[PDB]
This record gives sequence, C-alpha cells and structure tokens, in this order.
Amino acid sequence: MLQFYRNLGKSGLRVSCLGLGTWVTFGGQITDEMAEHLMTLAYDNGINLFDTAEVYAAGKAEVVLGNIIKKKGWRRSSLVITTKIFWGGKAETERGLSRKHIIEGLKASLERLQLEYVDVVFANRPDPNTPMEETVRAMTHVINQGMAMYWGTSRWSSMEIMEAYSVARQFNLIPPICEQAEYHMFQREKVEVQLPELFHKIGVGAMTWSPLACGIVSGKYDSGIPPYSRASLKGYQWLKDKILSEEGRRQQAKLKELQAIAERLGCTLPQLAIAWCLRNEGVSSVLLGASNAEQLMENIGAIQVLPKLSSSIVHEIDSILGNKPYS
Amino acid sequence: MLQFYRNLGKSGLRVSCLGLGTWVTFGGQITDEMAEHLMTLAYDNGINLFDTAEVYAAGKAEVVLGNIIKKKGWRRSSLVITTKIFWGGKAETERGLSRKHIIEGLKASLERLQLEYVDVVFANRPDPNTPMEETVRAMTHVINQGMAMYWGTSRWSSMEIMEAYSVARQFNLIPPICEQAEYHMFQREKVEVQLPELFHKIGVGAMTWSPLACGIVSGKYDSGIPPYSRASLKGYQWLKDKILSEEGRRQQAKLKELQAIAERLGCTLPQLAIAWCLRNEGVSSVLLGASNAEQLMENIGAIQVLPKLSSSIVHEIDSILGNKPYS
Amino acid sequence: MLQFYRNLGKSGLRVSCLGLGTWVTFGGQITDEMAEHLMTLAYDNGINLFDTAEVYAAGKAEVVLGNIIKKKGWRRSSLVITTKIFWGGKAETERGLSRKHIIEGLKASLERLQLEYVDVVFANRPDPNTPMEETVRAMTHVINQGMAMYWGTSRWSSMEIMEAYSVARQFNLIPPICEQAEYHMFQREKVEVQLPELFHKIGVGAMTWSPLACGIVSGKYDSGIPPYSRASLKGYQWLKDKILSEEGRRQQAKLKELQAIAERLGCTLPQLAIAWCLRNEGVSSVLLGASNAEQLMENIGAIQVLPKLSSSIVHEIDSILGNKPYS
Amino acid sequence: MLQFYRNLGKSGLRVSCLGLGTWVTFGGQITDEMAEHLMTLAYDNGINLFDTAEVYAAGKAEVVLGNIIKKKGWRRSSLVITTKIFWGGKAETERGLSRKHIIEGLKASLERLQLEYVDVVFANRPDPNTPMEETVRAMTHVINQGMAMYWGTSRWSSMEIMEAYSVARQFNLIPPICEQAEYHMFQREKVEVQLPELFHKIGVGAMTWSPLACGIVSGKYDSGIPPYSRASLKGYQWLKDKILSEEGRRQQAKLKELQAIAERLGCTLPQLAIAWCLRNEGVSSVLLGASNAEQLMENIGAIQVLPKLSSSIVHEIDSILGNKPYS
Ligand SMILES: NC(=O)C1=CN([C@@H]2O[C@H](COP(=O)(O)OP(=O)(O)OC[C@H]3O[C@@H](n4cnc5c(N)ncnc54)[C@H](OP(=O)(O)O)[C@@H]3O)[C@@H](O)[C@H]2O)C=CC1
Ligand SMILES: NC(=O)C1=CN([C@@H]2O[C@H](COP(=O)(O)OP(=O)(O)OC[C@H]3O[C@@H](n4cnc5c(N)ncnc54)[C@H](OP(=O)(O)O)[C@@H]3O)[C@@H](O)[C@H]2O)C=CC1
Ligand SMILES: NC(=O)C1=CN([C@@H]2O[C@H](COP(=O)(O)OP(=O)(O)OC[C@H]3O[C@@H](n4cnc5c(N)ncnc54)[C@H](OP(=O)(O)O)[C@@H]3O)[C@@H](O)[C@H]2O)C=CC1
Ligand SMILES: NC(=O)C1=CN([C@@H]2O[C@H](COP(=O)(O)OP(=O)(O)OC[C@H]3O[C@@H](n4cnc5c(N)ncnc54)[C@H](OP(=O)(O)O)[C@@H]3O)[C@@H](O)[C@H]2O)C=CC1
Ligand SMILES: C[C@]12C=CC(=O)C=C1CC[C@@H]1[C@@H]2C(=O)C[C@@]2(C)[C@H]1CC[C@]2(O)/C(O)=C/O
Ligand SMILES: C[C@]12C=CC(=O)C=C1CC[C@@H]1[C@@H]2C(=O)C[C@@]2(C)[C@H]1CC[C@]2(O)/C(O)=C/O
Ligand SMILES: C[C@]12C=CC(=O)C=C1CC[C@@H]1[C@@H]2C(=O)C[C@@]2(C)[C@H]1CC[C@]2(O)/C(O)=C/O
Ligand SMILES: C[C@]12C=CC(=O)C=C1CC[C@@H]1[C@@H]2C(=O)C[C@@]2(C)[C@H]1CC[C@]2(O)/C(O)=C/O
Ligand SMILES: C[C@]12C=CC(=O)C=C1CC[C@@H]1[C@@H]2C(=O)C[C@@]2(C)[C@H]1CC[C@]2(O)/C(O)=C/O
Ligand SMILES: C[C@]12C=CC(=O)C=C1CC[C@@H]1[C@@H]2C(=O)C[C@@]2(C)[C@H]1CC[C@]2(O)/C(O)=C/O
Ligand SMILES: C[C@]12C=CC(=O)C=C1CC[C@@H]1[C@@H]2C(=O)C[C@@]2(C)[C@H]1CC[C@]2(O)/C(O)=C/O
Ligand SMILES: C[C@]12C=CC(=O)C=C1CC[C@@H]1[C@@H]2C(=O)C[C@@]2(C)[C@H]1CC[C@]2(O)/C(O)=C/O
Repeated sequence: MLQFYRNLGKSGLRVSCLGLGTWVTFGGQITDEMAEHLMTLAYDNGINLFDTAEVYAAGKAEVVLGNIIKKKGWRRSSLVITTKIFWGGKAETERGLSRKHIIEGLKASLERLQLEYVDVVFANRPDPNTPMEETVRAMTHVINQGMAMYWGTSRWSSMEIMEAYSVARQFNLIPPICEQAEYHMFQREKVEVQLPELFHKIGVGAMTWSPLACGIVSGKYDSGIPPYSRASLKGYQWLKDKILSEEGRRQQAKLKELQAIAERLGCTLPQLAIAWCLRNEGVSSVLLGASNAEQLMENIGAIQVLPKLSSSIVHEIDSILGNKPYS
Repeated sequence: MLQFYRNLGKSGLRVSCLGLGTWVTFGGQITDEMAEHLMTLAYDNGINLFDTAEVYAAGKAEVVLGNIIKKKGWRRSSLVITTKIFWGGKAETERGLSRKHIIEGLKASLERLQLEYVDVVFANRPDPNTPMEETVRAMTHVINQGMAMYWGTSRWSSMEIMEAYSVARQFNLIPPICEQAEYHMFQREKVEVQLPELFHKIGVGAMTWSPLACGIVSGKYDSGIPPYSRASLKGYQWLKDKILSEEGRRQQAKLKELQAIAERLGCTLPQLAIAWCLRNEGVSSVLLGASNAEQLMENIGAIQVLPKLSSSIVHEIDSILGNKPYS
Repeated sequence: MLQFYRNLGKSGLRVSCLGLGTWVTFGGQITDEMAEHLMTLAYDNGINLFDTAEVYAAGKAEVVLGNIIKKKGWRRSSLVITTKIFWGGKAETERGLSRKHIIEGLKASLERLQLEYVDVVFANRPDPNTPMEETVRAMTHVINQGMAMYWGTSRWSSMEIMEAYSVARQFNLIPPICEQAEYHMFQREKVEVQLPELFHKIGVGAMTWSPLACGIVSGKYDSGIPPYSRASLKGYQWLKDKILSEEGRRQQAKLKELQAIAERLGCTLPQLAIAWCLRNEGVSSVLLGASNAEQLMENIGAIQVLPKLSSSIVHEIDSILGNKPYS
Repeated sequence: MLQFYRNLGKSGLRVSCLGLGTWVTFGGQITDEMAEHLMTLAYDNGINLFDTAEVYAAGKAEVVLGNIIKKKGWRRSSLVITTKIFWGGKAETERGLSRKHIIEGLKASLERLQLEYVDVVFANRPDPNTPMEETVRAMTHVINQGMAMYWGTSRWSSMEIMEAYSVARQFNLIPPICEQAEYHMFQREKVEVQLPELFHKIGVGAMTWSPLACGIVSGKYDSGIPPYSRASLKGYQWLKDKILSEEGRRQQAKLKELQAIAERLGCTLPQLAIAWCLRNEGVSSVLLGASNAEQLMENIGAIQVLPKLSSSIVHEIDSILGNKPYS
C-alpha cells in the first residue's frame, strides 16, 4: 500500500510522495496567477514539498514562490521548501559551492523568498573548484545559523556524496540527507542501483526530478515540436535537439508501445510514467513540473495508477524500454 | 529529613520537590482567574517548577501560563519553566521530534509563553520516525541558541534514554538531564527500578507525573463518576473507561484499605499518595495537578506526611498494593 | 626589572600589574563621586584592570562601575573588565554555577554594567551542587555568545581548576585562564606553591586579592578598631572579630616589625605589602582596594618599592612572618 | 596560458591574479577622489581583490575603501575584501592577536568599512605574546559569527603557519587559507621555496605584496629620491635609507640591466617585475600599489608581458639578480 507521506531518506523530514518544482515555469513561462493556482492545487491535494533554485529565471522563481506563500498565508510549519545553490550571478565569486557563495547565495535566496529559512538547501551540482570540507563546513554553518534545517546534494556521484559524509564524520559536521537526482523511464541507473546503497549505508534519501523527461514522456513530441511546448521556448534549443536526435526518436518509438499499456490500465502515459517513478520505495518523492492546471491534476492522478503496477506490468515495461540496469 | 529543593538529576538545575502542571486545567477546564490563583499559591509556597506542553489545550495552556508570569511580574531567574514538544499541529510536518518540528515547535511555544527560553524542553514521547542523532542535534541546537537551558525526555524507555546519551557522547552533543515519567501507587516499575540505574550511570533525574493517577488515587470515583470530575470531561472517555474497567475497580478496592492508613496518619488519601511518591529520594520532583485551590493546598500538605512514612507504613502499603517491583 | 603590563597567565590578555577592585566600596561605602575619582586616578596611572561581582552591594557596584565608564567615555578596547558570578538573588535558582544562573547572572550583570561583554567572567567560588561539565559548558557558551572574552575561577582548589581543564580538553570546550586568589603576607600557601604548578601545567594565571588583608596589613588596627574603618562597617563583624582574635593580634605584632623595614626602605607598610605581592613574577596582577584617594595613590606607589626588595629584605620578611610555605 | 581568476590556495575563494592594496595611499597620500578612480579602474578591469588593514592611516584607509564600495554600489558578492589585524590603538590591549583584540579589532574595522564581513581577515604579523590556540580559536569565532568568510596569516614563518594548522586539526577549528607574503625580485626565498610546500601539505595559498618593493623596482630612484615619491613622504625615512643604503644602490645597478630586458620585450620595468611575480603558478594573487592612474594602468598591463617570460628570459633575469634560492 502507498504511504502518501514518507521520510526523506533516514532523516526526520516528512514529505509528500509528490512535490511541485518551479523550473522553467515560475517567474518565466507561466504567469504569477497560474503559478498561484498550481501551488494551491498542489497544497490542497496534500503536497507539502516545493522546490526552487537561485538560478531559476534569475531569481524570479523564488520571488513568485515566496509571494504565493505570503499571499495564501499557509503555516510555515506545514511546508517543506527547498532551494538549490550554485549559479548566483555573473561575477567570478557569484558561483560555486565556496563558503562565500553558499552563505551569500542562500541569504539572497531567502530574501527573495521572504523566508527566514528553507527546509533543505541543496548544492545544485558538484563544484570542481571547492574542496569538500569547505562546502560541508559552509552547509553546516547555514544550518547552525538557522537559515536551513538540512542540506542535500544534486547531481553528485555516489562517491562524492560518500565523500561529504566522510568529511562530516571526520570533523563532526552535518551530513547531507538527500540527493536530488534525475529519474524517469530513460534515466534509471543512478536511482535504481546507486542511491539504494547510499540509503542503507548513510541514510541518504532520493528526491527525483524530471519524471517526464521535460515532457518527452508525455508523448507530445510524437510528431514534431508542438507550439508553446517547453522544447519550443527560447533558451531550450538543447531540449529540442535532444527530442529531434536519433535517440530521441527512439524514445518516442518506445513511448507508443508504453501508450498501449497506459490505455490498458485506464490511465494516461504521464500518469503511468510518474506512478512508475514511485513504484519502488527507494524514491522518497518525485518533483512534478507543470505549465497548466490540466497537466498538474493529470499528474497528481498518477497516485491511483500505483495499485495497478503489478510485477507483470513492470516486467512488460522493462521489456519495452530494454534499459533495466544491473544490480 | 526532607530537602524541599534538590538537583534535577545530576544537573545543576535546582527544583522544588513539588511542581505544578498545566495539563487539562490551564486554558481548558479552569478559568484563567483560577489558574492565576493556583500558580500564585504554588509560587508563594516555594514551588518553582511549572510544566506545560505545546499540545495542552492546543497551545492555550502555554498562553495562560505566560500571561500569569507576566502579570505577576515574578523574576524569570526564580522560575523553572518546562514545556514538552511533539504534537504541534495537524500538518504532517507539525508533529514529531524532527529538527524541523523541534525548532518550529519550541519557537511557537516560546512565543505563546511570552518567554525568551524555557529551562527544560522535553520530547513529549519517543518518535519512531526520527533517528536519535537528528533529535539530539536539534535539542543541542535550541540550547545553544538560548531557547532552552537544558533538555529532557518523556515517556522514553531506559534504553532510548541511554541511546540519546550514546549519541551525545559520540558526537559531542548535549545529553538529556531528566525523564518525565508517570509515577503513582499503580505505576511503579519504571521509576523504582529503571530510573535509579540511569541516575547512577548517566545522571538522568526523574520528574514524575500524575501522582494521583488523574485523580483516581483520591478515592473520588469510589461510587461512580462524580459530576465535574476529570473523567466526566469531554475528550476524556478513555479515563472513564479505565476507572470503570475491571482493573479500575480493583484499584478502588485497594484505595479503601489505603484510606485506613491515611486516617491513621492523620492525613487524606491524596496527601498519603503524593508523600509516598516523594518517599524515595530517587524522585527529584512530583508534578501536581489541581482544578481548584482546595485540592492544591491539600496536595501541598503532603510534605508534612513524609516524616510519618516509616518502614512499617511503607511495607504495609506494599502489602495492600501487592505490586512492589523486583530490583 | 618590573614590566608594568603582563599576560594574564598564558592567555593573550594583557593586564596592568595592579588592578582596582570594587568590593565594599563601589555603590556601598563610598560615594559615586569618590568612585569616579578613584577609577580615573587608576586609569590615568596605567591601570586597565577593574574587578567587580554581581553580589557586591547587591548589584550596585556594577551599576556604579558602568556609569563611570560611560561618563568618562574611555575606549572599551582599552579596558579589561572582570565580574564574578555565584550570588545573584534570594531564590533557589539565583545562586550557583548552573548553566541557568551563569547565563542569567552574567546577562543581568552586563545589563547593570551597560556593557555588551566583560573581558573575564569568574566563578566567584566552587559550586558543590553543579557538575564541572555543566559549568565549563556554560562558561564556554557565554564566551561563544560574545558575553565574555575569557573565563576564570576564584577560590577554587588546584585540583578543581585542573578538573575544569580536564573537562575542557575531553569535550573540546574552553579552559579557564586565571584563578583569582587571596594573597598577602598572612596567606601565601596557595599562590606561592600551588598556582605556579598550574601556570606551567595548564597556563592558569594568578590574579590576587586583598593584598592588605582588608586593611589589616596597613597597621591601622594596631590599637583597636578605628572609626570609619572597614572593620567598623555594618555587615563586617566577621572582620572585626578576626582582627580582635588571638591570631589577629599576633599579626599586628609582626606588622610592627615589618614597619621597621618599611621605614628603612623609605616607604609605608602598605607599599611594602603590595610590592611584596608583586615580587614574584608568578602573580600576574594584584587587585587593589581603596576607600579614598590618599590610600589609592599611596598603594600605587608600591611600584617604586619593588626595585628595593632584595633577597636579604625578602629573607628578613620571611623571618618575621615565619610562615614561608614549603616548595 | 594565464588564468586571470584562480583559487586562493586550495580554498574555494576565487581571486583575480592581481589585487589592489590600500597601504600608504588610501586616506593618506592620495585624495579620496583619486582612490575612487583607482578602485573603479581596477574593478572595471576584472580585479575583485582589495586589501587593507586597521593600521593603515589609523583606520582612514578602511573608511575610504568602504565609502567607495557604498558610493559605486557594486554587489558585495562580486568583491573579495580583506583586512589585517594587529595594530588597533595606543592602549596595551589594542594590539596583538589576543581574542580580545581580534574581535574588537575586526568589529571596529567592519564598522569603518561599513561592511557586515570581510572575505578574509588576516593576522598582520605574528604575536609573540599570544598562544596559537587562542588566536586560532578567535579567528574561528569571528568566522562562525559571520564577520569573516575565511582567515589568513601575514608575515608568519612556515613553521608558525603549520602550527596554526596543527592547532586547528587538534581542536577541530578552522585552518588558515592564505599567507600574505612579500615577493619581488629582491625577496624570493619564502615565496619560491617555503610557500609551495605549505600549498601541497596544507593548502595554504600565497597572496603577495610590494611587487615593486615599494616602487624601488620601477627604477625611479636611479638618481636620488624623486619629489613626491613614497620614499620622500613623512614617516617613510626607513624606505629612503633602504634605497640609499649600500645594498639599495646595488639593487639599482641590477635594475639597469633588467631595464634592457624590458625594452627588449616591449614593456616597462614595472610590468616586467609584476609579470615576473605571476610567472609561477604558486602565487595566487599579487597585490598592487599605486598613487595615480598612470601607474595602475601601467601595472595592469603586466598581464600582457606574461606570455613573453620564456625559460631563457627567466634564466637571464636570474643571472642578473644572482639571488635564485635553492630548492
Ligand atoms: N536538481 C536539478 O538539477 C533539477 C531539478 N529539477 C526539479 O524538478 C522539477 C520537475 O522537473 P521538470 O523537468 O519540470 O519535470 P517533467 O519532466 O515532469 O516535465 C514537466 C514539464 O513537461 C510538461 N508536462 C507536464 N505534465 C504534462 C502532461 N500531463 N501532459 C503533457 N505535458 C506535460 C510541461 O511542459 P510544457 O507544457 O511547457 O511542454 C511541464 O513543464 C523542477 O521544477 C525542479 O524543481 C528539474 C531538473 C533538474
Ligand atoms: N509527560 C507526560 O506525558 C505527562 C505529564 N504530566 C504533567 O504532570 C502534571 C500532573 O498530572 P495530573 O494527571 O494532572 O495529576 P494527578 O494525577 O495528581 O491528577 C490531578 C487531577 O486530579 C484531581 N485532584 C487533584 N488533587 C485532588 C484532591 N486533593 N482531591 C480530589 N481530586 C484531586 C483533579 O481533577 P478533577 O478535579 O477534574 O477531578 C486534578 O486535575 C500535568 O499537569 C503535566 O504537567 C501529566 C501526564 C503526562
Ligand atoms: N574573588 C574573591 O573572592 C575576592 C576578590 N576581591 C577583589 O580584590 C579587590 C581588593 O580587595 P580588598 O580586600 O578591598 O583589598 P585590601 O586587602 O588591599 O584592602 C583594601 C581596604 O583596606 C583599606 N586600605 C587600603 N589602602 C590603605 C592604605 N594605604 N592605608 C590604610 N588603609 C588602606 C581600605 O579600607 P578602609 O579605609 O575602609 O579601612 C580599603 O578598602 C576587591 O575590590 C575585589 O575586586 C576581594 C576579596 C575576595
Ligand atoms: N601584509 C603586509 O604586511 C603588507 C601588505 N601589503 C599590501 O600590498 C599592497 C601593495 O604594496 P605596495 O608596497 O604599495 O606595492 P609596490 O611595491 O608595487 O609599490 C607601489 C608603490 O610604488 C609606486 N609605483 C607603483 N607603480 C609604479 C609605476 N608603474 N611606476 C613608478 N612608481 C610606481 C607608487 O609609489 P609612489 O608613486 O608614491 O612612489 C606606489 O604607491 C598594499 O597596498 C597592501 O595592501 C604591502 C606591504 C606589507
Ligand atoms: C539525519 C542525520 C541527522 C541530521 C542531519 O542533518 C543529517 C543526517 C544525515 C545522516 C544521518 C543523520 C542521523 O540522524 C543518523 C543517521 C540516520 C545518519 C546516517 C546514519 C545514521 O547514523 C544512523 O543510522 C544511526 O542509526
Ligand atoms: C543553465 C545552467 C545554468 C547556467 C549555466 O551556466 C549552465 C547551466 C547548465 C545546466 C543547467 C543550469 C541551470 O540553470 C540549472 C539546471 C537547469 C542545469 C541542469 C539541471 C539544473 O541543474 C536544474 O536545476 C533543473 O531544474
Ligand atoms: C548535566 C550534564 C551537563 C549539562 C547538560 O546539559 C546535561 C548534562 C547531562 C549529563 C551530565 C552532564 C554533566 O555535568 C556531567 C555528568 C553529570 C553528566 C552525566 C555524568 C557526568 O558525566 C559526570 O558524572 C561527571 O562526573
Ligand atoms: C492526546 C495526545 C495528543 C494527540 C494524540 O494524537 C494522541 C495523544 C495521545 C496521548 C496523549 C496526547 C497528549 O496530548 C499528551 C499526553 C496527554 C498523551 C499521553 C500523556 C501526555 O503525553 C501528556 O503530556 C500528559 O499531560
Ligand atoms: C589561552 C587558552 C586559549 C583561550 C582560552 O580561552 C583559554 C585558554 C586557556 C588554556 C590555554 C589556552 C591556549 O592558548 C593554549 C595553552 C596556553 C593553554 C594551556 C596550555 C596551552 O595548551 C599551550 O601551552 C600550548 O603550547
Ligand atoms: C557574603 C557572601 C555572599 C553571600 C553569602 O551567602 C555568603 C557570603 C560569604 C562569603 C562572601 C560572599 C560574598 O559576598 C563574596 C565574597 C565577599 C565572599 C568571600 C570573598 C568574596 O568571595 C569576594 O568576592 C571578595 O570580594
Ligand atoms: C579550505 C579549508 C576549508 C575552509 C577553511 O576555512 C579553511 C581551509 C583551510 C585548509 C583546507 C580546508 C579544506 O577544504 C580541505 C583541505 C583543502 C584543507 C587543507 C587540506 C585539505 O584538508 C584537503 O586537501 C582535503 O583533500
Ligand atoms: C608601522 C607598523 C605599525 C606600527 C608599529 O608599531 C610598527 C610598525 C612596523 C612595521 C609595519 C607596521 C604597519 O603599520 C604595517 C606594516 C607597514 C608593517 C610592515 C608591513 C606592514 O605589515 C603592512 O601591512 C604593509 O602594508
């Protein structure tokens, strides 16, 4: 049976199995009014996890997220707000995981969010120019300063996450509680094989992103790049190329076969994809993305699909994908 | 000879052998005017220990306690105020011993109390969803932040209290100074056998609660549930059932025999019961409960009974109760 | 050659070899105007060390000391202000070295002093009811909170000071930098034998008090208790009895012989006594006491006596006193 | 190829290979208007490193630097501001590396700078009267207090820097990230031989000063002390004597030969000297000094000289200097 709320890794932080992200949309692709409606729908449906980053829309995503929280007046204690730090400006010192940028970056993010603290502050990616000890000491400092409750990693290799733990235990600092990693039918290796090891060894939880591979898994690009789609937005040529790549067309081919299973289960492809991401209880929460209310409500409906993901169905999906990693 | 003031465990915190609790009464069963009178009587009689919790009357108990302190103008340095954290709201993240709720919960409690800090912050019960290290780190954090002077446990098993100590010594954090445990003639095992071990091994003190078993030991329920009694209050059906249970009637049977001893000593059953709780010097303080001034003054009179609790009397009481635990 | 300024123990805090205390006088025996003049004379003569305590004149000494500092406008960075904590009120919890009283006591002292911090906060005496770890953790906390730069002990045995060091090194806390001990011709054992060991082993410095044994060494009580003398003040019967005791008269007998040496050196008995206290370079600073400007200026003149304290003179003084401790 | 921005030692702090210092000039030799122009030129040319000290012009240098930052409105996150502590006043306690002066000194510097924190706080020189542990604990404290991001040493021997590291690792404190050392054609030993060892062993970076030996390397003193030159300023007789010393004239002799190489490379002597200081990648940044815009722009032009410092050129320079240290 699905437990809607679960611990993020071994930490005491309880999050909904689904969260709502703000990449591309908040302060960018969608209006603040649409953003307000989406967050309200999420909150009213039990979602307590909202993710953002200092880099999203050059800080505007955080401003919008913060405005909604203040306008709606929801109790701060009922929300789990997370933000990621790494890209905070054009100046040399305004990027990275140095103590200087972690403190300056988080302080600026909190100011934009109109919050005293975030529940989890994440390193948006690894920093090849800053030693682990400095970063872990900085993360520990902002937590001790009450600017964050916990910290986590994103896009870090399992060895790098273990290195952070090593530094934390050697210098009696605070270890990370979660790794925010990409997870969907076409990106499974890290989450299915590596993360479970980190959970058992050092309690690291898995909060996944892009469950629909930026919308690709929806099947919407089955015949070209639809107008208004993310892949058609300015600054997202990389996504369009990926979709139009040889491999991208392959993916669409497999999606048609997966569509057959969805109809069979009585759900949509996106609902099948999102439910699939939560099938295994190694994933603490899946961060959703949505440009409108129809998509968000559809996505939230993935919860009803879970009970239907039998061993046979899963095996059938693995046969189609043909990318089941080795354990 | 009885020493009215004593250290709470091995810590330097000095508390009166009797304290006044706020469960059921403050902000609930009794008026704020009655609450003011009761706290004033306690304070004027040397009591410096006052206990509350974020969950009592949904925060109203703390508001009332805080209003009295401010109105009476007693020096903060002359008071020992304690509050318990665990149930702070209906949202998923508003309960438990996670760092998030410990900080948010205590901050909200202090705001209601109109205090900068409590002397002891207690975990109201064990949290099966939060690792010990997180909880001990959080408790240590609020103490270092000046929101609490010390921390303690409540309703924790002796192994769990030792686990908190283990974590504290392994990561150089602050260990707990006290366990708030139930203690009365019908619940003796933990306080008489387990707590003494913790005192000698890790200095944990014992602050006990419900010395009259919610009023049962008073003998008032000898013939049914009296009107206005706690057991007749809305939301306390559990107490009524307990009193009307097979075991509950048994307890009343033994109380009649204990009543004979009380008359013999020239005191009331409640005074005998409370004095009994303080007979052994393993108990640092007993938290009293009272819905009116007659009960409180009667209860405080238990101090004069102590000198009379001879070895013979104690043995006689053990014979009647027949529940003397094994050491 | 005498170095007027020296390190307090092995710490980096530099103090004048003479300091000015506030016991009995400030906010008590002398007017605030006299207090202002005395502190000004001290400061203008190079003294940068001023000592007080929460217990002196029930907090009034600190208020007077603070008023003078604010009125004169001396740079805070040019002063070394020390206060002692232990007796802060009539309530049970308003005394001792518990974390509660150390924090509440120092906070109240700083408020009275109108200062953000003291340079050294001292435990006024040992606390038999509070474990060392709690006290050292509390002292470390107020230093980390910026309420004090360093901490020290007073009236503690050399074993107790070593215990504080043990706790500090075991839990990585801050060790004490100084012990404020009584030192004069009739009380030499601890300072001459024990303190030097602590300096070499754990860097503890010696700041001494009552160099004239409350005025006894001045010879003023050679024929009874002079009017207006400290021994004649209300609340100082203990001093009068000490002076009028069999041992006290003995002391006066030896003082007459010491007076002969003083005349010979061309100085007064008090100057000889104070210079004697600084003869050995094991004493970092001697805290002076004075009820008027004549005494203070006389006392400060002890510095010119030092060059004259030859080995012969010292041996001659030891012969008269007959209390040279064993090394 | 030259990387304009580089890590300061192994820390995550990224600095421009050239920085601008404020010694002698800011708040002293040059007007605030000239200072503003120089800092603006530096900033606009990519320099993000600005150095000062509490002792420069008795605090006026920091005031001027702070006024410029506030007036220009540059983002704090785009700047790396460093200040040095040691000489903060005439009083005994207003100098040194004691916890008292480190905290009071840095607090006063920040107030003058109108900044909440500096990126790096440096000990301006070693303190023979303060134990290393006290100093490292104090440096760690101001960093934890958010008054500085990191700390460093200046003018410390390689053994003393290693001692700071030893203390930091023994007591789990923060180690230094950089040593600010003198480096130019006539002072090479420490930077070329000792500092590289510290970089590899404990990650300490090298930020060098006086690349032109106070202007001597410019060749301007080839025929006496030019009017308005630093050596002619009041309070700099020491520099004049050094230039007019036997050794100083020698240096000028070698400068004439170096001038030949400069012309050959198509650059000025100062550009050759500064580029020389950056030839080796063991130096993280070179702090420039300038009394006017012509000098600063000339100095910044040293960057174009680097590509020209071939092995032959370097060897030729070593032959002339004849002071190549032994590795
Ligand atoms: N740590 C990291 O580096 C990263 C973190 N994240 C986090 O994860 C969150 C989710 O990632 P995101 O890539 O947005 O998620 P998805 O992969 O689920 O893509 C969501 C996007 O796909 C489209 N879509 C969503 N639902 C449907 C539907 N039912 N039918 C058709 N199209 C649909 C929408 O785009 P459109 O309508 O414009 O086509 C929407 O914006 C982010 O907001 C962020 O918080 C994301 C990436 C990286
Ligand atoms: N840590 C934990 O989980 C717990 C902590 N506590 C703490 O302990 C405190 C005391 O517990 P509580 O259960 O109230 O204590 P008791 O068991 O002593 O019960 C007190 C209640 O019994 C009745 N009573 C008291 N004295 C007399 C008397 N002389 N004659 C007749 N009836 C009397 C009153 O109820 P009425 O008049 O309504 O019948 C009164 O409210 C609490 O306020 C709280 O601070 C309590 C429980 C749990
Ligand atoms: N840590 C601790 O427990 C203690 C700390 N202290 C500290 O030490 C300081 C000094 O101690 P205190 O006992 O006052 O010092 P002294 O033993 O030097 O006694 C000073 C007193 O003696 C008299 N006196 C001083 N100089 C002369 C003189 N030249 N001729 C005649 N009489 C003189 C005055 O008293 P009068 O004129 O009234 O006779 C004066 O108040 C205190 O203020 C306090 O800061 C002191 C005791 C204990
Ligand atoms: N940690 C420490 O103890 C020390 C740190 N420092 C730091 O290093 C910085 C730089 O040191 P500084 O000694 O000023 O540097 P330089 O050795 O480069 O000397 C700079 C001075 O030389 C002259 N000069 C500069 N460029 C030219 C040029 N192109 N042609 C002719 N004359 C020129 C100017 O003086 P003028 O025009 O007056 O002749 C200028 O003020 C300082 O500002 C400070 O921040 C410096 C010393 C010690
Ligand atoms: C949540 C926690 C504590 C607070 C925090 O900010 C970060 C972490 C991360 C790693 C956790 C840790 C614990 O609470 C204790 C854990 C969970 C540990 C990993 C192993 C662990 O050491 C363990 O399993 C004890 O049995
Ligand atoms: C554009 C960006 C920001 C600036 C930049 O110099 C380079 C990149 C590359 C990749 C980006 C990144 C982000 O902005 C954050 C992204 C987009 C990341 C990949 C995933 C990501 O990490 C994230 O957070 C998902 O939402
Ligand atoms: C009070 C204290 C210190 C402050 C605090 O917040 C919590 C505790 C709890 C555990 C205590 C501890 C001590 O002070 C030292 C003690 C009392 C210890 C248990 C054993 C102990 O280690 C001991 O016995 C030294 O002899
Ligand atoms: C109602 C409550 C709160 C909400 C809830 O979901 C479940 C319970 C159960 C048991 C309760 C608890 C409290 O509210 C606090 C209580 C009442 C506890 C038992 C003792 C207690 O721990 C305490 O503090 C005594 O006063
Ligand atoms: C001043 C200091 C540091 C700051 C402080 O608040 C208290 C102390 C007390 C004990 C000191 C300590 C030191 O700085 C290092 C010392 C001085 C130590 C005793 C021995 C020592 O460990 C030593 O000798 C190293 O050689
Ligand atoms: C009166 C006092 C305070 C109250 C009390 O219950 C008992 C005493 C006894 C001894 C006193 C003490 C003080 O007040 C501080 C004194 C006077 C101490 C002896 C030296 C002392 O420690 C000190 O500080 C010298 O100045
Ligand atoms: C920057 C740092 C961390 C923050 C800080 O305030 C000071 C330092 C100085 C020393 C550094 C340290 C590290 O981050 C880890 C380093 C860089 C270390 C020296 C060796 C090191 O231990 C290492 O090499 C791990 O591989
Ligand atoms: C004058 C000064 C300050 C006062 C003093 O009693 C003695 C000196 C001597 C040497 C000086 C010093 C400074 O003022 C800072 C200087 C000038 C240092 C040598 C280099 C220095 O350390 C520095 O910072 C370069 O800019």
